[PDB]
Amino acid sequence: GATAATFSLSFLNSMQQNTGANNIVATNQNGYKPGDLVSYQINNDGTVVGN
Amino acid sequence: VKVAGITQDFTDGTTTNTGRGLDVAISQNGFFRLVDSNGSVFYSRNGQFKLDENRNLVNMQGMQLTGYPATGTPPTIQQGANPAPITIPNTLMAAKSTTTA
Amino acid sequence: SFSQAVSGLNAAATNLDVIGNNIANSATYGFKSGTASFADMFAGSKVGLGVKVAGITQDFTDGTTTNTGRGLDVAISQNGFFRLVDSNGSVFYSRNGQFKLDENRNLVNMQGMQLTGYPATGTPPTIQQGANPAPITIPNTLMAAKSTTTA
Amino acid sequence: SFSQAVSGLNAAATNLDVIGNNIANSATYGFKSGTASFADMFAGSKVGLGVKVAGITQDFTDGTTTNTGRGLDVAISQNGFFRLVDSNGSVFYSRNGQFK
Amino acid sequence: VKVAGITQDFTDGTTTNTGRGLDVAISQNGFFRLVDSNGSVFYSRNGQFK
Amino acid sequence: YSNEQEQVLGQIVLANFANNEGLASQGDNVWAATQASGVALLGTAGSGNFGKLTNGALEASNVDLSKELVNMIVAQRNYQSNAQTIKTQDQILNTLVNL
Amino acid sequence: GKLTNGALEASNVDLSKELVNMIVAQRNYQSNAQTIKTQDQILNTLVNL
Amino acid sequence: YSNEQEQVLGQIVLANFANNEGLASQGDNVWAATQASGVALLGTAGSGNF
Amino acid sequence: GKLTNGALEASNVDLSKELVNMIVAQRNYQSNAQTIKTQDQILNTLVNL
Amino acid sequence: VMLPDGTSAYTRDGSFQVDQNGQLVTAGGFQVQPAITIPANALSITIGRDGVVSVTQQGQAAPVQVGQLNLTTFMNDTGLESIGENLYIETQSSGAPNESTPGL
Repeated sequence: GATAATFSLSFLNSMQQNTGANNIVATNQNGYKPGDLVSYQINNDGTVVGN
Repeated sequence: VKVAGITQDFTDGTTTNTGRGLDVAISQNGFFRLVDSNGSVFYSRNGQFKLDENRNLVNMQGMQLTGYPATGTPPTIQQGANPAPITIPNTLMAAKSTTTA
Repeated sequence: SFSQAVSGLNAAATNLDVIGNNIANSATYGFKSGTASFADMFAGSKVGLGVKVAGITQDFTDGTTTNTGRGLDVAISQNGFFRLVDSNGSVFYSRNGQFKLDENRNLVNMQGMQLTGYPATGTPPTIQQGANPAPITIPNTLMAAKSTTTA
Repeated sequence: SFSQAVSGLNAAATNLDVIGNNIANSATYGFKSGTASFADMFAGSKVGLGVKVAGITQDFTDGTTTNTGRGLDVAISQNGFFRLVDSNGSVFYSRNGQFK
Repeated sequence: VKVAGITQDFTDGTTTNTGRGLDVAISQNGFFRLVDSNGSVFYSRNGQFK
Repeated sequence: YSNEQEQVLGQIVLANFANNEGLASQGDNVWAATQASGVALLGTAGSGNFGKLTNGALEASNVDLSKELVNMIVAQRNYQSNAQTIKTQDQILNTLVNL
Repeated sequence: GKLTNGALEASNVDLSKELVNMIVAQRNYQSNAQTIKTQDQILNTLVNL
Repeated sequence: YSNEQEQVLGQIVLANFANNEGLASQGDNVWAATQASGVALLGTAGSGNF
Repeated sequence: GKLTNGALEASNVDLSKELVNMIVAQRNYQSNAQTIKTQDQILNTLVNL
Repeated sequence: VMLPDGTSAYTRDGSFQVDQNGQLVTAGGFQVQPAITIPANALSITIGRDGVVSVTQQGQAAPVQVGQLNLTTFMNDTGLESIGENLYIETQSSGAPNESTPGL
């Protein structure tokens, strides 16, 4: 019953040449599942980052 | 004779490792900015920072470390915002519906 | 005048006492080293009245995990604290894993504080996490038989 | 304070005595090694008053079973304790199985 | 000047092991209650009993 | 048990604090919760912010004696320097009194 | 557990572990003695004032 | 005892005071109750404030 | 208690703890002598005045 | 602090004791305002930087506040008249007593 995710999927930078075989180089997406605090740190430049 | 004044010697000291993740030191110039419970603003070079009961970053005496906060989703350092006490919340981080792939 | 060097001497004595305590606990499972924190004591005048001991900070870093081969030695890697209860019901926390099975069949440490945890209820017993922690006990109570309901 | 150093020295001496006693009993049928358990004694202040020995814990792990060829020596495996009585009726327990 | 008072420092001392079964040490707060031959009530932290 | 059947009797709970350094040591290598340490967050091992348990093993202390035997030297020197300052102030007061 | 006839159960003391623990405990004892010496020198310094 | 049976013979009582300082020391590492210290509150070791 | 034949009961004196106690008592004695010396100096000032 | 006459004196010495009733008094036996009462079964007394007095009881998961210690300031400090026992009283040259929280 949750709202389906509508997203823009892009195949940019892809290429078709005489490679070894059809293979995926990389995949990325900006969504994530719920997560709870695990750790925290103070970076070299001063930013406080929670993992 | 008259005591003209008391001059501090602001030379960098030795940096000794301790292994604590909340422990940080300043090399070269620069001061940590702290805020008292009454709102008075102070500056200190000591780097013994610990997390208090209310999830704020405070030193030994209880003065809150201050800095640029993060706003937005994803949050970003607001360089144009006034410094605010640093807080490390333990609140649940919600999910983001996928937008670009 | 005198109070300046008096405070300095007191701070040095406290630091030496902390170091001696750390050394005396060289081999003590679940012990965390301590370090004294010092601060200035300026009061109006710029002469720097003295120094004071702001407190004692523990170093909550994991120690070495040494194998002993017993089945009641359990070590907490990374963060976490064992929860214990005394005879008054006060709640305490400790990183020690030297638990012994006492005469009443409870899991207690060397000093006798009872280890706490989520109990098991029902048939078949399962851990019900909605309840408050209770002392863990291991009875010899024979296990009764279960007539078959599904084959 | 002298108390912390004295307590640490006493604990180290106790541990060393336990180790020496274990060494002296390397060849002793029915012997179980011992280990001292230490605890700190913080009392009100944060200075760490010292250390104390919370007790001495046995190691009840079965030793190696060595044949001797005599019929009156019985070795015990897994859990269990041999039951004996003295001349006054008191009850005692032992893992040593050298009988006559 | 005038001596305002003579105040004690009731902080717990170190607990030193001796090995006598009749010796008792008090942790935290509390006092041992004693009576002499005259029935007077006294309080003491000294735990060397015989 | 002897009927080749296992039964659970309890699950060890683990507590984590917002401020570990705020815990008050009560001796017997045991800590006590305090307001500075915050309220204890209870949970199970291996979930959330709780590490896993190693069975059959004991966690030793984190005291490094090489480092401590060094420190002690530094603290002795600082203490003796402070005593030197004390004796200097003593000689000062003696000088002023002898007038 | 069952009984083994014609056999005796030896001690479970391993000599190597005992020797290593003896070495470590000796070092700890000497460290504590060094602490005692430190306190001795501190008290001597204060008395000599 | 020798009949593998044990017999409780008493329980040591502990005293706590509202003002530990107001106690007037009588020597012999022994204290005496005083109006400043208030009446002694009796209890058992390891319970309550004891 | 039980009697053991062919054996003698040695003393229960441990040398290490006794040496440490000797050191502590020496320090206490020196501090007390320092107090005595302090009192000797106050009466001198008053007598001289 | 409250004198036996019911009038208010002002002291800077901070060595406080507890009387037989459980209240906070000055080491000279004079009861310091505001009335801050320490209970019988108190384990540890915590007085904060702002004068908030709290105690922790056995079996109670939270510390309990038993009062609030305030500081009195005068526009002219010298004019206060000493009555002994480390106590000053207010005169007409010492202005008027201004109660304030310790940090305000």
